[PDB]
Amino acid sequence: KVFGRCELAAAMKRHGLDNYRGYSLGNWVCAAKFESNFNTQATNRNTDGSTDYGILQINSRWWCNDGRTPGSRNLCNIPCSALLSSDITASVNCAKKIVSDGNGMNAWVAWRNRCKGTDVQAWIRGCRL
Ligand SMILES: [Cl-]
Ligand SMILES: [Cl-]
Ligand SMILES: [Cl-]
Repeated sequence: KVFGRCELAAAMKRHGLDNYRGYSLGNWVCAAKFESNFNTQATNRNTDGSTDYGILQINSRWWCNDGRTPGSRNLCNIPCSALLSSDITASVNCAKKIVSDGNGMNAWVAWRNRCKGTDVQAWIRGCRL
């Protein structure tokens, strides 16, 4: 599924991401945009051999099990394939564990480089939330 800008803002708001650990909704929509371009089916292989899955590109090294990331952890206790679904529940719930692990949204390389220090509120502007 490819989400529209506001459709995803509402999906994430409904799932309790708005101001989760102090990260406003704008931050989450911005990260989703530059990580996946709002496509739940996005996959990217890292150089180490792990793969990033879905709308927030959760890494198979730490967070999910894809059966081919050797010696890796599964800290969200989920099949990586559960993060490609048009239902963003697994991605959101696992995202909540990632952002709580001490480094906040600095976990997301695209957020840190393209969303941090910008007017993220613009990513929800004109949405009925
Ligand atoms: Cl915001
Ligand atoms: Cl990366
Ligand atoms: Cl980046």
